[PDB]
Amino acid sequence: SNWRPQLLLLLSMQWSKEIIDVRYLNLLNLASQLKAGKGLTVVTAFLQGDPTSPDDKKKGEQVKARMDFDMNQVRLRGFAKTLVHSEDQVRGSMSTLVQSVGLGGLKPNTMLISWPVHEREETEYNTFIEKVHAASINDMAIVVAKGIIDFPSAVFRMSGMIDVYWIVHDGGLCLLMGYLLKQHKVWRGCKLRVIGIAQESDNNVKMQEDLQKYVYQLRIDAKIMIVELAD
Amino acid sequence: SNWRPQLLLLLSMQWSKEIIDVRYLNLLNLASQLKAGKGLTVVTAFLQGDPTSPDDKKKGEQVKARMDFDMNQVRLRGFAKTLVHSEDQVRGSMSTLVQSVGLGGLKPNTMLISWPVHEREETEYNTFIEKVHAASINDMAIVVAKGIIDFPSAVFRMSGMIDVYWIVHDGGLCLLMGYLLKQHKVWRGCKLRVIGIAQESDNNVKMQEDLQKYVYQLRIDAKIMIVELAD
Amino acid sequence: SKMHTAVRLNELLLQHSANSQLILLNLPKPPVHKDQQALDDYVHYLEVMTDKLNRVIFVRGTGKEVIT
Amino acid sequence: SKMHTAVRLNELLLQHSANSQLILLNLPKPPVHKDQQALDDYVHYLEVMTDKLNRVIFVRGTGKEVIT
Repeated sequence: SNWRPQLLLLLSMQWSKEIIDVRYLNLLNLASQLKAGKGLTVVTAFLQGDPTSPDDKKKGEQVKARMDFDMNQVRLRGFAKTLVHSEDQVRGSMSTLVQSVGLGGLKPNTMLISWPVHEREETEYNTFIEKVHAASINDMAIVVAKGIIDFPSAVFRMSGMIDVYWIVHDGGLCLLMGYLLKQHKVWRGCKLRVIGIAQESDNNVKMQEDLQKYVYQLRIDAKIMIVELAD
Repeated sequence: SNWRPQLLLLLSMQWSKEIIDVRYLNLLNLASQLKAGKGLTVVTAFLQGDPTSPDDKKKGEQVKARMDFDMNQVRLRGFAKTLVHSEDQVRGSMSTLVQSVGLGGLKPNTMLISWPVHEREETEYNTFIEKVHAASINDMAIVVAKGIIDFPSAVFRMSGMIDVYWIVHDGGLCLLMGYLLKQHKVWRGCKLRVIGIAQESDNNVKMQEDLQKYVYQLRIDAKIMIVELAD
Repeated sequence: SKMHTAVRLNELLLQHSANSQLILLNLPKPPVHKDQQALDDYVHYLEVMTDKLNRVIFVRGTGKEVIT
Repeated sequence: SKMHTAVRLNELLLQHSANSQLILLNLPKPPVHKDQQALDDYVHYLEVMTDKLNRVIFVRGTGKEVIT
């Protein structure tokens, strides 16, 4: 197996020639830190417009050309594509893209998206859960970055803790992601810590032992700590 | 250049486990005759359903498994994919598929579709022109088979004429398609004929000479015949 | 008129190719802005032009294909 | 109650990880049938759970990934 994330990014923000969106750049930075110059990441942007219009196709190529440049700046190897869709067709456009990506090539196995930007008002969220469902029904993991505006770019060298919270079932996936991040220089100065949350039935001692052995099986250097849920 | 068609088929008919649609099989046969065992053709079927539903995903895999089998039976090398879309999202789903096909691989340069099945009533046609627009805005040629129910399968050996009608501008593309078909055993016994349609200003003699030289430049064996439009 | 043209073309196609196994023709540029009437008339023009022909392939290139 | 759980988890996360550079957590299974209320409550539960944490990554696998 030796499963590693083959990333598909889905971007659904507005594009303007006057600004560059930092949340978007920071999501590319996070992808690049996960991949450490390896693999082929697909980055797709969804652009509202007329999908038969020459003007909107020209806009989509400009946005693709910006994505190619930005991916190269952050050393994220892969491909960029801009999809044009009608306003009322965004749902089918996003779902069909996740279905159709990788035809005749390596298929992504992990979707990377950002947490919705604005607070719930009574759309941006309706898109979000659509993306979550699309990942799972297409056999993809999903990774959601929350607080991406504050995530570090390549000029930073983080130190301190990366905490993975482990619960009754889960899997080793969270742990792997932390480990991959720690391989990049941005996070290399961080210590990795696995925090197990114990139920009222589990005894803290044997949960510590189990996670210690499991982490050792994964060949990941991490400190194990057990915390009790109830109070 | 040496341009040859790298095909994308779009199928939008209903699927049932009780019947096999002959128009669909005949479109695969036509693709296979154009490709003569070469290239990588993408065949996509659009299936109305819930794109987050496990049951509908299972249906889409069964339809994909049937397409893989049928493509192998007609010796059409390539890939099959089934897209699930909501009823009201078919337009974005089809447009997004044509935009997203070939990511990180060879991109199709020719779309192959069938003429709409039912007579105009006052949909099936609204899908059709959408497909035509999608081909051209994505820099694809489009090939539309009309009468596909009567097109031959591999058991037939056609003889007689394949006629290409050439008009004032056009290009050599029609002619190439006829030539490729004549390379397959199904059409090998046919003679290829180019019929030029002359305007009231063009003289028939010099149009014959021009087409004869052009056909010779293409290295295609075809008989040239000039017909006058007016009467 | 477009019908005059489609009908005359049908006359020619049948005169020279009624017994041909396959006819290939240019596909005209489709209509714009998805006017529902302009669609029905686009389809009708092509159906009239190809009336009684059993096997027809319409082709439209990008114009950028270089065959040679 | 779901709020009790989200609030208690927020208490733990802040107690042990308020000063951590990055926290990774499981993403719970999203709601079904796109009920508009069930969506707002799914998002709210996660916002309460992660209140005051600056950098959080939620992960949900297929369960079929084999890391070893």
